Amino acid sequence: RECISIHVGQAGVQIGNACWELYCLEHGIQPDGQMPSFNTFFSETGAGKHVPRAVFVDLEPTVIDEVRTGTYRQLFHPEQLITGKEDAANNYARGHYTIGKEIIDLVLDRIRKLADQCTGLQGFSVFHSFGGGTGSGFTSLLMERLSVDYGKKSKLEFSIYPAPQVSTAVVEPYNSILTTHTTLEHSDCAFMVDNEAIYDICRRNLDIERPTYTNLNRLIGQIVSSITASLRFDGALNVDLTEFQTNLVPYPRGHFPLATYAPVISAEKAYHEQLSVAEITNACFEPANQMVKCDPRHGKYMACCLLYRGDVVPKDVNAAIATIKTKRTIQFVDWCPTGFKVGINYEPPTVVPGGDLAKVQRAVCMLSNTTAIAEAWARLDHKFDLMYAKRAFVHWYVGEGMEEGEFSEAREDMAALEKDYEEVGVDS
Amino acid sequence: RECISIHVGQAGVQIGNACWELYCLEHGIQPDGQMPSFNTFFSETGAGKHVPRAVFVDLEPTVIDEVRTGTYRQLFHPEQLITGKEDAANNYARGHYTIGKEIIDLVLDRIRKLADQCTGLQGFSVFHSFGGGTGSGFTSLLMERLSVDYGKKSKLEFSIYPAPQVSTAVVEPYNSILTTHTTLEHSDCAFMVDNEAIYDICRRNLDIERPTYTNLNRLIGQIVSSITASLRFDGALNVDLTEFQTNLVPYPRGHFPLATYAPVISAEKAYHEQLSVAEITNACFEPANQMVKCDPRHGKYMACCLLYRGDVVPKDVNAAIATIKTKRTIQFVDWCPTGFKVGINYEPPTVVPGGDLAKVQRAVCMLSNTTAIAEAWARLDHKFDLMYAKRAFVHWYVGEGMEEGEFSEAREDMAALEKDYEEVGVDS
Amino acid sequence: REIVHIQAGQCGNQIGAKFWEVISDEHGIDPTGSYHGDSDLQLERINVYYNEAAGNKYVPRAILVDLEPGTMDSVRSGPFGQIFRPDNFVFGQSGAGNNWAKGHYTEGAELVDSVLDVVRKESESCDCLQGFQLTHSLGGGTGSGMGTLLISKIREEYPDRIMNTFSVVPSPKVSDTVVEPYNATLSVHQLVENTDETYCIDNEALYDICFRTLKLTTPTYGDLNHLVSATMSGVTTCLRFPGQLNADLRKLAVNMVPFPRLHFFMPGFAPLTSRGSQQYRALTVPELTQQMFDAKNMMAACDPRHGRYLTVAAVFRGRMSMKEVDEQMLNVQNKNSSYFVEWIPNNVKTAVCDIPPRGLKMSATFIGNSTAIQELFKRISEQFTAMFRRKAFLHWYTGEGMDEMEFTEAESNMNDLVSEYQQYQD
Amino acid sequence: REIVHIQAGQCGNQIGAKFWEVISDEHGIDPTGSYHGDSDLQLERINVYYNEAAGNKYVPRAILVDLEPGTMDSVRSGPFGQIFRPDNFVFGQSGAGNNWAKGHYTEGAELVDSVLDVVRKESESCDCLQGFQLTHSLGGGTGSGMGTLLISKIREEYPDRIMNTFSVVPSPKVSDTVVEPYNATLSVHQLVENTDETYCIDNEALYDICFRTLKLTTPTYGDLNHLVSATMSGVTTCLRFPGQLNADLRKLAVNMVPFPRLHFFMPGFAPLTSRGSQQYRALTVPELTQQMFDAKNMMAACDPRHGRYLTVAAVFRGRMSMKEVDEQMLNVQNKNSSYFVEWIPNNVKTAVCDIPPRGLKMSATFIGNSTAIQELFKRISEQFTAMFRRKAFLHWYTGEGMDEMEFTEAESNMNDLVSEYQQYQD
Ligand SMILES: Nc1nc2c(ncn2[C@@H]2O[C@H](COP(=O)(O)OP(=O)(O)OP(=O)(O)O)[C@@H](O)[C@H]2O)c(=O)[nH]1
Ligand SMILES: Nc1nc2c(ncn2[C@@H]2O[C@H](COP(=O)(O)OP(=O)(O)OP(=O)(O)O)[C@@H](O)[C@H]2O)c(=O)[nH]1
Ligand SMILES: Nc1nc2c(ncn2[C@@H]2O[C@H](COP(=O)(O)OP(=O)(O)O)[C@@H](O)[C@H]2O)c(=O)[nH]1
Ligand SMILES: Nc1nc2c(ncn2[C@@H]2O[C@H](COP(=O)(O)OP(=O)(O)O)[C@@H](O)[C@H]2O)c(=O)[nH]1
Ligand SMILES: [Mg+2]
Ligand SMILES: [Mg+2]
Repeated sequence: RECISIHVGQAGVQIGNACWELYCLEHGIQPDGQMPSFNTFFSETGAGKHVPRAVFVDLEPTVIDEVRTGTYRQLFHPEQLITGKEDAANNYARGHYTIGKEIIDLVLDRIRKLADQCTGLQGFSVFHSFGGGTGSGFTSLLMERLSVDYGKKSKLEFSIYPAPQVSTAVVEPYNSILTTHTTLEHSDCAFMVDNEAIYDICRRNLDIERPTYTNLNRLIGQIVSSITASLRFDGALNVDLTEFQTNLVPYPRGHFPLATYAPVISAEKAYHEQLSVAEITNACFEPANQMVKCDPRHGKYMACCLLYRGDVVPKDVNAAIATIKTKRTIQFVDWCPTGFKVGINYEPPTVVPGGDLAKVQRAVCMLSNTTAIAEAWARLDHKFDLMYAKRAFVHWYVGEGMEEGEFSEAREDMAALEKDYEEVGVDS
Repeated sequence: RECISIHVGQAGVQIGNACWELYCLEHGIQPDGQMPSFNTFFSETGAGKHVPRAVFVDLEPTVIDEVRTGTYRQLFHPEQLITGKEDAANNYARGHYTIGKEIIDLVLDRIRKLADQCTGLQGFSVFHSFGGGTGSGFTSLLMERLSVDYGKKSKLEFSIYPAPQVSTAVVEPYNSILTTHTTLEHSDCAFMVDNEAIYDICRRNLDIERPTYTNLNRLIGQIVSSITASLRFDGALNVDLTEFQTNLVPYPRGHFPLATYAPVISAEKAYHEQLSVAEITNACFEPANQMVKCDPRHGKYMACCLLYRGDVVPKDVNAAIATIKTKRTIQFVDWCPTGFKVGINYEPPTVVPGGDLAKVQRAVCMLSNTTAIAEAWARLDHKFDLMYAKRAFVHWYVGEGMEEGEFSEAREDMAALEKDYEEVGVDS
Repeated sequence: REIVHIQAGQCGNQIGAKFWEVISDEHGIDPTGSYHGDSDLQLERINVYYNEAAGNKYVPRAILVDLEPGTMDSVRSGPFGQIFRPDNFVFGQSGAGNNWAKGHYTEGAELVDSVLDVVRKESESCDCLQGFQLTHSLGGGTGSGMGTLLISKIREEYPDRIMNTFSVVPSPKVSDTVVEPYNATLSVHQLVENTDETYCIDNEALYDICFRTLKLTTPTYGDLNHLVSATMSGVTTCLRFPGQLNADLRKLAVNMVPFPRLHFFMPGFAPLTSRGSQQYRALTVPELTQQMFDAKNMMAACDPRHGRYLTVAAVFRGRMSMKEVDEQMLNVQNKNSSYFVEWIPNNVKTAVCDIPPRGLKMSATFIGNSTAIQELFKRISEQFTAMFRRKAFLHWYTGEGMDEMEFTEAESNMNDLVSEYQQYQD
Repeated sequence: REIVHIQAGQCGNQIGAKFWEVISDEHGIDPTGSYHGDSDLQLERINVYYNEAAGNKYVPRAILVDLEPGTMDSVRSGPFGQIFRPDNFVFGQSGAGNNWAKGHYTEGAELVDSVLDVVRKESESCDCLQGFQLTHSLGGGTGSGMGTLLISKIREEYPDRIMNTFSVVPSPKVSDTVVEPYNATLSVHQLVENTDETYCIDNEALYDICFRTLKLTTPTYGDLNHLVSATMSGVTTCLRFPGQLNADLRKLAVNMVPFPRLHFFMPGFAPLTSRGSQQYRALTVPELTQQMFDAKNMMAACDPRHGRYLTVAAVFRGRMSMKEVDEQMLNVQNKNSSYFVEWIPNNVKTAVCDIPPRGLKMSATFIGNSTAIQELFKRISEQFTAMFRRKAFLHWYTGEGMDEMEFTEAESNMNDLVSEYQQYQD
């Protein structure tokens, strides 16, 4: 019943920092590993120290060093903290090939070591970003190997969705297009969120006009914990990760369920307001709490999964579902009946001490696969196209051995993906 | 059994401030929402805090900020307090169109959120003023949407009637004429009062020669509470808001019942004087307590509703009615028999601590639809005409996209309305 | 929500010196720049006129413009010249010399580009502008000349913001420049159609008030510009602070302008009497209304009862009853019905703020738009014609390229405003 | 992970004198060589620029090169000249005299072998080089002449390391050498294709900034080179220190170069204003972005809004929100969309470091690659042609064997860069 977390790149690792901090908060784990009390994620020592079963990869020493100098440096095993010396430079060509390919063997052997520590490997999940060099480059490299060795294990990916308006990486389209090509075909499911959309959540629901990544990742951590801690904890409907895959992936392509999370409420907003299960789920179908800037009303739904924490009575859930099925404007694709996975944990929602979110007594996470995602690809299509037509920055990949045909090909694979969304949109 | 209050504009909000203060006084609600004890208006939290189901709209931050810095800032949910940055400038053209139309979607979504919080929405009522930019401009904009979404719910409006002698808004005729055009057709019933008439009440019955709006709105609040708090509380004849509409609106045009309220008595005037139900109702048919400067003796009655608080015995009421039907000079229109709605609540009348009105043991509110209202329209007709003939101030609307034909049209709609009053006056 | 103010000309710069002083008084801001007040409101709406710079420093949102460093320096040398940042001092070198052509048409034109750049920088610094205000003289070279040029460009950049200006109108008795009516004529030609509204201040009238009711025998321009700033500050504070009525500048503009071209105002102010009588005065709403209506308390050398009143705004500061205000305004309308225009029912409008001016219990600002204003235009136009025929000093102007037909059109335009006042005088 | 820096020419040597000073400031390293800081980070990533010698001595990983001992001596004589080891002073005897031919082609060529040997010794001392940086003038003899020669050999030895250089670009007004455009032309001919990237610094622009926004009336080259070092140090510290974004120099290079040949940069810097206004400034992300975008805060005498922007890098130092940065950069892109090139979606890229420069709360470095750069090339090329036809001072150069056809090709190559900027200007 075990799983592995993999943190690649800054985004992967810094999100991971929040994630493991939250898992410590879930059980009262001390920075040194001492836990007085979740062995699905952790491995126990004779001292009662538990080791989070995870791998941290950075090709630049700095971020891992940040871990190594922080409080959780005692928690993590030195072998889990893997670092190279040089970067990918925002560039798949080095991340996947030239540079990252050198260290990956080590990385894999640490993974395999942990796989041998697992007794019942259920699977794993990889945290990264769609635009970066290691964030997406190295990441796909890893998938190429992990899908061989662990072909039957859960291969869930979580990635930051490139913001349409702000991006620090000029060749991000190129990176992301190459990842599509290689991740679609290897991964089982990839989830993503938009930091821009999140900012809007922070300013509207948390009332914060100063979000940093350390805020943004707390919110992400919430979502992740709902599906990682609480799915291993007790509930009414205990849903596994393999079950998630078995209930969220409808086609052999990928699919890309997007996150939505409600409650996201400031302490003051929690006052004077009573949420019910149904009210929280109402919020879950509002564009306003959509974690990716993509309009839910534009597309049609294919999948939807609702996962519940704390004070949730199935009775209320059932009523809530009835209304979301019938009251809303949620259009859905023919193919699908509304079999929405309901996970119901008794495990209460948790809050980070010193965080922004209010203590809540119940909480709902929503995953959804909508046809509007093709518009996200359309965004990438043109951004890629523009650059590629001019061949701007192309020498930074070509010099590492990339082929122009390959890039065209990858775009075409994306186009095919868009076409399949088109297909799904056609009802039948 | 729930309802929504909507406060638009300063007039709407400042009146609302008095209204919600009174509701707090009705039940002992603390500024923080803590109530130790009316859930038709309020929504309960797990802390026992109740939230008044209402929306506050101001396009200028200041008045809402006044709320936000006062004691009731803890009572109101931050989302209920909606503010823009700029004003309508006394002008429908911006209030309804150019400016207010931008924020209204937010406003509506907060309303809809509350509508979803309601389980049995009975309806709602809107507080505003006939002359202002948001007071009437934005207001009608709202009605345009609310009448679609909540077509079957109570749409009661309350508005300040432009004083014939004092008005601070030079284009008030123009604003009010445009509202007629758009509110007549959308709203169900609009009530109004004249601050000038009220001043006369304050100086003659309360003996106060220094009324401010904070006095004036207390008196308005009294009237409103009689029909809002006490209609949800227990009585002999428990009358609902929908019942009010069903008992006050005779035609599909609008109608405009005017308020009259007796007792309005200073503490010293209460001494040495014993009011009965009948005596209070005698006062209700006196011009002297008429809340709008319009002569009750001029027109003919069409509707009349009497709502009773505290120590009222139907026995006495019946006798009182007999005398008002037969003793008075109240002429009434043929169409109507004297079926005057009697609401009889056991709920006692309440008084604002530090207010001007005396503690009374019983109280009567009167609503009435008289043909004299056409004279009020006549006032507007000429005021509008004068301006419009010269085309004074016209550029302040035209520049926002208003049409001259439209203005003519709106006047004509008013003329038609006057003609329908003429019609009703003709007995048949 | 915010306002940018630009001062120009020696007049405008010295008026602004008092204006900003007062605004900081209103908010408890020290001459050096930091906030040392003591009321919540004092900081609460400070944004309209100040940027808070790091360190709790407040920067007045205004540009000081001139073509002679020395005037700017004298401004800078006093208290509150230190609160302005160096970047708000935009000036050239060599005067204008009270020459429109230099100011507008040629040399001053050169500076305007740098001014505007700073304007743009400030427009970005604001969250949302309500408008702009400029202070200047109608018969001056930089005051009107360069100032006008600037206005035409600002309006162009921001059609949707309020553009108003207060300006010193050549008094019948004291003109300084021989062609002061010429400069004024040209400014009408340019300003009227490039502004939302303009205020008419007459120094002569001001000197009469200061002795007539205030009984003072030593005023300077700083004392008279204090009175000017009282009216300017009166207007914007309400917009800033909590009140009862309708406290928005644009709404004021809407209520005061019945016709696209006739937007000239006569400011007045109450209470405004000597200390001796202060022991014999009563403070009531009728008291303020008596002072407001009285033509002698107008700051413009006009006579509203000679003309007809188109619009009247009565702004009140401090706690007053609504009733009393309503009734007294009605009474005014009633008793002075012979001066009001019949086309506008209830031509007297009000605005109410609950914050009194520092040191007073109550106060009121009178803003009027009468037809009487046309008399000032008539005086100027006439004087202009005489000069026009002789070309007095026009070699200076034509020497800088100003063409006489442009002036001819300017003359017409003055006459047009008069005829339109006649058209609505009836 | 490490960087080697080589300074050459009187310019380069004096710039480096400030650069290294700053780096040691950043890490708390004393002018004598030992570490006396006080932050963990100060030693933590020190490796990129220092070798710790026995005794807790830090040796700057750089070579000082000249052909006149006296300049070297003056460098050595000040604080931080003692931190450099004697072995890093490589120099000859007899100038170059600002002669490319001497520097590159003949005499200076002789010294380069000894320089390179030391370079090799340092390349071995490093664990893993990230790259190399050189400081020099484009129109100088050793700065460009000898320096270029060195670059071609270093690149040859290390194709896989970053080769960049910062160089003083002949300002339109102050050329010292009559053939300064000639030397520059030759350096383009050699450098552009033998470097990964080059930065364009104009002293004239720098002198304008120091008076324009900094309001200073006494700067020297040390004060202007301080500003230069601010940008240089800004870049590498992030790479050194913990941040949020993507802090690798190579990645910067990748994001800023769309085409193999067009790698010229316009550095700029924020905040960068006088102390007076510091009491009236607010420190926000938009504040920095306003200063970064503004062409007057560029250190290159170009005008980015004249040309088109190909790439923009915004590097931030200190604690900022990600949201705010993202939004303001987006806004910039939006509002200045008319200058950006349509082929690159979201052409503004960011990098974020959480360590502020000593003494400031926040700071930002602007790096741009516009087409506007071509204007500098055009000025040089033109001036070159005139000289070319006359052979001004070319007897000195041809006397040392430089052939005119090589110069002819150099001219073409300049024109080629301009045409390629036109090819992507569209
Ligand atoms: N939510 C979130 N997004 C982040 C975080 N850090 C970076 N990102 C986003 O991820 C992308 C940045 O990737 P980089 O940091 O440049 O690169 P990397 O993927 O770590 O790998 P390299 O390019 O080789 O350094 C941008 O789109 C950022 O907005 C973080 O802590 N949280
Ligand atoms: N009874 C009562 N009447 C009020 C109150 N405030 C204003 N009024 C009246 O309502 C009208 C004023 O509307 P304004 O305050 O100018 O404007 P608004 O309707 O709030 O909206 P804007 O014009 O955009 O500011 C006048 O006729 C006032 O006499 C109040 O508190 N109570
Ligand atoms: N109220 C007032 N008027 C002033 C002041 N200074 C000059 N004036 C008036 O302005 C006119 C002269 O224009 P001036 O300001 O010198 O023009 P400029 O300086 O060349 O732009 C005369 O009518 C003066 O009475 C002042 O400080 N206050
Ligand atoms: N910024 C800057 N420029 C310098 C310095 N020294 C010389 N320069 C510039 O360099 C050019 C002259 O080249 P120079 O450095 O004397 O050449 P070299 O010494 O023979 O290699 C002129 O354009 C100067 O402005 C300096 O310390 N700082
Ligand atoms: Mg990284
Ligand atoms: Mg208002």
